[PDB]
Amino acid sequence: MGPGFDFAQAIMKKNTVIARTEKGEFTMLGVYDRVAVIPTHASVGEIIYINDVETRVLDACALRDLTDTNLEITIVKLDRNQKFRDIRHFLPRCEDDYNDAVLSVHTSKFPNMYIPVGQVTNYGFLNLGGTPTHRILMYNFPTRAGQCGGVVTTTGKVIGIHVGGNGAQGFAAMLLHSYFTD
Repeated sequence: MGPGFDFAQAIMKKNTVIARTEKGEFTMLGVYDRVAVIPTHASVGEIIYINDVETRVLDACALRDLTDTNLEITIVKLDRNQKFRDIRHFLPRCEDDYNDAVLSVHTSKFPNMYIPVGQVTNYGFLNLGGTPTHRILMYNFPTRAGQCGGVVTTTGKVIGIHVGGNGAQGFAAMLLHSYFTD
């Protein structure tokens, strides 16, 4: 509808795949080469389905900060025959608050979904399904099951991936440029 949805559409059309694990279907952001992200609660194994293609997982790393606290972000390298468009120049370098964010999801269940979630708070600490988690973004939209892995953008920046909610609020793990230096 506006420049917010335009930026979000540009990311979804070129930089997402449908990831399937034994824990279900997830929106999965491709960042560069064969490197993508997914919520840690997807429990990525040795094999994953990517757009329904059986894919060997070359590497998978569950990120924690230097306080040894969960970040809820898994970085996956896929044995895929095609590279992603490099979108690392769209990642923020520092933790921050934002205005006018969109949350975008693409699964079997929720194809081409875009939600204007509005203002995003640098929330910080969250007890997420009982796990102490850091670097959480918070937005006041009643997000639901099927949206985890959903991409959070502002015009010009990819800022996080949806990892849960409490029925009033939704929660995203921050993406930072320093996660994807090669």
